[PDB]
Amino acid sequence: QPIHWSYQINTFKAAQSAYYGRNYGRAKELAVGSEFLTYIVSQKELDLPVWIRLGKWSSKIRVEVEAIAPDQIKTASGVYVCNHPLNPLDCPANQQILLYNRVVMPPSSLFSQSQLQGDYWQIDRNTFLPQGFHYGATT
Amino acid sequence: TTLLQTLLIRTLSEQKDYILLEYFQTILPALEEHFGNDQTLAAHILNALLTTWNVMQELEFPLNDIERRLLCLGITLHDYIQEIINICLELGKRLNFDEFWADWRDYIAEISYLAQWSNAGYPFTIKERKLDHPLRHLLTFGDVAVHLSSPHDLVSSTMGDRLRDLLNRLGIEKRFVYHHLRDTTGILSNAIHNVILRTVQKLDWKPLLFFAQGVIYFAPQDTEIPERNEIKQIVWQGISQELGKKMSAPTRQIFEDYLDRYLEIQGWESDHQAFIQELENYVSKIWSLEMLLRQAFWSVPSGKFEDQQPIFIYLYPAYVYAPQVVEAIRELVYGIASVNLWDVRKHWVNNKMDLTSLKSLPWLNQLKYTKEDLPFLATVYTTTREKTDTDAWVKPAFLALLLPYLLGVKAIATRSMVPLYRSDQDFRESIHLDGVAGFWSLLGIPTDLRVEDITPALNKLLAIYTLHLAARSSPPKARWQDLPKTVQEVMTDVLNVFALAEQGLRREKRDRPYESEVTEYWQFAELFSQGNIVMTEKLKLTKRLVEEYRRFYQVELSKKPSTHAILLPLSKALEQILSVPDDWDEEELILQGSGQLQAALDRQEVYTRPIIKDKSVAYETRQLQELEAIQIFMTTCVRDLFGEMCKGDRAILQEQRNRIKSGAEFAYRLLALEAQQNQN
Amino acid sequence: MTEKLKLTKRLVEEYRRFYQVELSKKPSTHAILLPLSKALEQILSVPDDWDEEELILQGSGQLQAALDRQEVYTRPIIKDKSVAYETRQLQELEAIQIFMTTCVRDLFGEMCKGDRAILQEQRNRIKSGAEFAYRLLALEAQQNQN
Amino acid sequence: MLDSLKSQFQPSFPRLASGHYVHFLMLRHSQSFPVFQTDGVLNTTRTQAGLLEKTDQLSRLVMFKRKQTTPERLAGRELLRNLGLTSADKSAKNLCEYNGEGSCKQCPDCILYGFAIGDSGSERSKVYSDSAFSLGAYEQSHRSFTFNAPFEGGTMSEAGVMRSAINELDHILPEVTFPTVESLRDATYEGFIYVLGNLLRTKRYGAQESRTGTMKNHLVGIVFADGEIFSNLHLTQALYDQMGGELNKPISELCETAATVAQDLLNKEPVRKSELIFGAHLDTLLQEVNDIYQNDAELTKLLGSLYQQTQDYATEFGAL
Amino acid sequence: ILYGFAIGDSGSERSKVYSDSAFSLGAYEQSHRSFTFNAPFEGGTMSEAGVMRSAINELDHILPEVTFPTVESLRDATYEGFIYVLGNLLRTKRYGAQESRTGTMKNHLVGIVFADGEIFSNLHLTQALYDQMGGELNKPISELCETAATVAQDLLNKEPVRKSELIFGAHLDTLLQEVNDIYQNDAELTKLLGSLYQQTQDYATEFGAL
Repeated sequence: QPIHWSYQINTFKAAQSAYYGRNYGRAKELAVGSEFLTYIVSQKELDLPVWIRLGKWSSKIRVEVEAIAPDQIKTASGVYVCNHPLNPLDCPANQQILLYNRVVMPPSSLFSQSQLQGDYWQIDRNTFLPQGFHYGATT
Repeated sequence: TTLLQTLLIRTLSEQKDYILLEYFQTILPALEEHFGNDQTLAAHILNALLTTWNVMQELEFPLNDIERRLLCLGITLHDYIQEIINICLELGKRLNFDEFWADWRDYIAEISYLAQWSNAGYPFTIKERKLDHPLRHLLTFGDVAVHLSSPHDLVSSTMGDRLRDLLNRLGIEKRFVYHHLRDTTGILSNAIHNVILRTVQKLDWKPLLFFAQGVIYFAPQDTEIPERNEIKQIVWQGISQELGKKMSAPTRQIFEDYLDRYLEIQGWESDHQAFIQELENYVSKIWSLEMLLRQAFWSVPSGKFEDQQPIFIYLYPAYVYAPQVVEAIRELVYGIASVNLWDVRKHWVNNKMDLTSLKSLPWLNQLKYTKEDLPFLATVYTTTREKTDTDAWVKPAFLALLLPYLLGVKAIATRSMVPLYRSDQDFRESIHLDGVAGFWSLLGIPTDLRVEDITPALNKLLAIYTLHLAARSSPPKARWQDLPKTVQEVMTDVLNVFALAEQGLRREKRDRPYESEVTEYWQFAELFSQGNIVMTEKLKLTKRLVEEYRRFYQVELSKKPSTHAILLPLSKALEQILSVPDDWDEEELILQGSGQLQAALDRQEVYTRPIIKDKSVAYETRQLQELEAIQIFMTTCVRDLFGEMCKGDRAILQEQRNRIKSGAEFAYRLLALEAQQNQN
Repeated sequence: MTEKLKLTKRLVEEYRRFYQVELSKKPSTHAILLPLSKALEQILSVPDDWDEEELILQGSGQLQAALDRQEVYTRPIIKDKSVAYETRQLQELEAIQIFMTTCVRDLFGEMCKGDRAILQEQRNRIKSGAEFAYRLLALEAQQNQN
Repeated sequence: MLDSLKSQFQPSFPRLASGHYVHFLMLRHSQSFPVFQTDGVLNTTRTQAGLLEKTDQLSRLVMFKRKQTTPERLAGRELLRNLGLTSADKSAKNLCEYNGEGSCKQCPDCILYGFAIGDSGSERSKVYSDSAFSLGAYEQSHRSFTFNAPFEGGTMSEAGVMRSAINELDHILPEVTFPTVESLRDATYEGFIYVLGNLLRTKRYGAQESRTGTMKNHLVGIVFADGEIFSNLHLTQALYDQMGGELNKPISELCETAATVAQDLLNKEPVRKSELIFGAHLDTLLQEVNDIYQNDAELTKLLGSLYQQTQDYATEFGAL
Repeated sequence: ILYGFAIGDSGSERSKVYSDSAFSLGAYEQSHRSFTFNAPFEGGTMSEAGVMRSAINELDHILPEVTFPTVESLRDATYEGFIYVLGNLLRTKRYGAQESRTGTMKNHLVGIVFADGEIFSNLHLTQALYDQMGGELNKPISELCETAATVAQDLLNKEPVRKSELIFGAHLDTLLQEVNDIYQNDAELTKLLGSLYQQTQDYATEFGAL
């Protein structure tokens, strides 16, 4: 989920290495002035790296990470609006999507917001994370 | 009128909406002064009023005409109980509520309650609280509705629960429905949107909010949703009939998939067995069609187009438009004047540099464009007939700052036919300017501006245009090819504002400034210095420096004197500092320079020396006042001009010598004008 | 040491110690800067091959033999009747030799780098500062005496 | 020194990546007026001024990954052609051209800096790197210079009409410093000497290399690690804060401070660090690697061995 | 071919002569002066009908005997191409604005170094030369050129570049004399630059714009 973002449109090209020359493109990049929020879920304690690289230019991200303690999660089931993004390909049985808004993207479109029926984790009073998602679970 | 009034008052009826016409006639022009200067509070309040008005218009019995006036005032105060009854009294007379109706202060008990229970000692004016039921539920409808950011923001329970249950409490019996289009593309997206509008309008859906990517509609509760397979072939027939009429006086196949990829009407059936196919497909001719629509309907050239220097300004909404304001922006984009900076200067140098004057100029050429498409992506475009870039950019850069200041819209100015598409926090700047001529980067004005910065930018841009057109221009031919040199000298050292003034005088074949221009060019120096201390200090010092020598030397400007005369003590202070060996101290330079000033004054005729010329006072004290008036000036020139500002370096004083001398001549004329006025 | 700059007040007070005129007499610039005009004339006039220590005795003798060409009203050492005349002269000739050595070393040698071309271009400017410094010092004495 | 470091490197290029990073910490100093441009203006971004929770924002020049990696890359290809390990002639068996279908699949450049032809092969860059940032603010750090171009006859007019050649350009100033980390993964000893070669041997960057853009790459440390260390931005924000913004200090004091901030940072990030070459261990590494790059016989042996390692990788694991 | 082209159809060519901005060895304050310029009317005065003439400004000029250290660099030349570029460096004499009146300079070539790639920066040679004198820069031009030859050799020994040939001192003032013997002889010079013409024309039709 994008918390703060900015875009730069910067051109890039292929080089004239030879002394004689006779293509090029514009990249709308997300800029250094930006911060995004994600959540990882695991069965076990995880040594997550404090630096990662993304995208066309192997671009550095600072990851600052906190474990959500059992004093602030709760488990429940019913109907909930997920304010986070979600990938519909990873949606299991025992979750169903009632309503959704999408962001169209290769390799697959995401939901940017959805109403679901199924089990969830109230990790704070204003976000709900779908329980039991795993890579390709619809497929 | 302001441009925003001028556009809005065309959208309203001849009759039975007149109270909203009294708002545009009287409250609006005061509003955009106080709230006008992300989102702007003037555009929030305007959309808030219109959205409350448009629900009030649907209400199944009409509320009484006394309540309508209080709805309009309360929604105007609401972002700013005895601790509030005074703050509506203080603000309401400043916002000209007395021109809307003088009675408004009588209703202050209700007007303060609508803008935030007790009676508080102020008994209610309203006929019964049977009117306070619909009134508060109307007022709270617009206030929620104008903080939506996308057509989907009605489907999330986060704001949609209250927007439904307020509609339920108002008893409207009409449901929210949407269309949304996730890719926006010049004329083609505007055509797609307006074919959805005309197609759903035959189902008696009526639009309630407009967004950059879609519409929300009030609709019947017993309505069939239009079927996916019908609106797809209709919007193909739609674009095909408009290009059809142009030709008369693959492209379906890629387009039918383009709607199924990017269009949604609320409640069309989908399964997530579709996103399996979207991944399987992963394991354009559209923008060429959109360009063909620009050639057809904007009348831009085929195959030769960069040589017309086409710059496009794209006017996105701030967040939400009400139905009346998208109609107002229709009257803009088809009716905008081809701007001439020659009268824009004249109406801003007149009116004493207040950019709020710019609101009043004739920016256009009771709606006349009702057959034209509603502008979801409102683009305006320039053409110029000299062939250079700075000449291409001067009008777009001005328009791209101006239109956000007049209308609260968000601008991108670009050579690019594809825009940045705006959305709820892409909106975090008001303006972008993609690749302006280097006069922009030289001024150091940002290429991206937040809404608070737009009036600083308009001030610097008009101050440099109104300074370039004075010198390095000719009356029929503005010579914007020289604008980068006019900017580079003004930015290097602020006294160059007076160096440019003097160039103007020489072109004009005039030896002396008018009395008006002596303050005008000072307000430009005082304007360009605003953020920089070292320039502000130099401008304060240059006035003080002459205000000190004007204690002991005064050539009367009526006798039409030379610059040599006006500057006799400054020219002898500088010529002594610069000519003397670089080894000698400041505290010796002051004595030899005050000696030379004393020797020079004794060579002038007596009437030029204010301290000696009054024989009313004894000679030994006239001498003491002359020696201390010379000494304090010589101490300012050697300490503050040479020592402090010019860092004690003779190269840095020698390059500034002539800019100081021009600035001091304008300062002497400003002090003389100030004396001959304030002596009354 | 600092004496490469900031000379001018000491240069004038060192002749004000042996020669004066009151500004109440409304005097000429030529009567105010008289000692310095004789000192600078001597430095610039005599052949340029002569170095510092011969100039001082000549320039002092040009100034003692020129203040005795004027009224005792202008000599606030020879005018002090409290002292025997040979001891007035012992004070007079040590004031002149101390001023005139500051004109040959400090002014000409240090401040003008010992170059007659540098001294010549800035002679009028040096003189002007001594006229003003003389007036500035004259306006101190009436302050300390009241 | 280098004879002990031969212990750290891999013996031949592996198929799958490993987690053996050798990191080069550098200060790139402008020497003459570089032009880090796209779209006709000098590249900048807004950033926090330094790491201690500042309210204070600062627009600093950005030298993009492209703008620094390609001048290093092309200066490696030139050396390989000087040695006769690759050639420019189309009829030779060792042709390489910089990007196209005729790009090689075996030469040291193609394996260390990568290629993508398509179905005919692709290879990931082993030199990882970041966009570099100016230590100071943009407003302190650039100037715009006029440029004109008359007729050879000394004159802006020909046939009495003016030539349209006058324009501004924006130029970086001759002492502004760009802290950088360049990082090399899973390399052989000879691959490390080739890449460290490029870092020290190349000297011109940005636009207009024919007339401008000379830079001095002062290497400040080498750090062997189990993963990647800090970003360029994080090194620049640490260095600005260690100076408190008092930026007008001589280049060698700025290099000596850059070593102390680097060691202060490396202690805080959780990757294990095999070696830390700084100070007098770096200044002996630099002289003994300069002595390879000044000797005809040892460099022709050493880069020839890189060739074999990379030709062997090409036939065993690469695109054949 | 050697200095490049980029206007119009048929592509663009990178200059094989590589050049840089050069810096004064001394500070700006010791190294320039401002002069005033007038332009009176031909009747010999600055007024033409009693109307004054607005033609008095001042311009700053670099003093004589101030030195600008440089390395200019030539990539992939033939031997005649080297003689052409070296010819330009010895045969040119004017540099600044107002060539018609000003800006004569004396280029002393202090070394020629054959290398696989670029040696130290222009700023770096200047800062090395300033340090070698400690800023005592008021030295005669021969003592200054002989010092520049020695600081240049110190710096070359810290560069990661194979150096094939280093022409300095007695080998350079022989080479400069052998080049003066070309540029004073019409037959040698017409032969030598005619040959370059062919080489550059051959290059044009085989790899360049033809």
